[PDB]
Amino acid sequence: KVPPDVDPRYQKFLRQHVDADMSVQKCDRAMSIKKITAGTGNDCKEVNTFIQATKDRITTVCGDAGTPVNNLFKSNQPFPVVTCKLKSGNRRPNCQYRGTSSTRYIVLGCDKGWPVHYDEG
Repeated sequence: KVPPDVDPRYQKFLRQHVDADMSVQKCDRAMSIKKITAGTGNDCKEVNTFIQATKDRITTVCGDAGTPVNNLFKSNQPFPVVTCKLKSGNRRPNCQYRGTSSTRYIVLGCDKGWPVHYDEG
């Protein structure tokens, strides 16, 4: 069970940042179907990364496999990611993205062992 004061944030993190089958060509449809906007309302979110891994493995960053960095937690090894960056458009549905796949040490906000935030950098 995820605690209830953590569950809303954790579910939003999964939706916005966890997708093992993501790819660079899917940025537009992923941002659209997961309804990822700039906080409340309909502006096009500028940057959003999808970590290409399972939720359980990513959650280990908040557990045994992560290290503290400031108030967040950094993976002990690179993770595969696809970053979607807004190329044009101001509000849904006109958002257009360019995707880049890369590998990097990911930094997460964690709460009671669950991931609740992704640090884009």
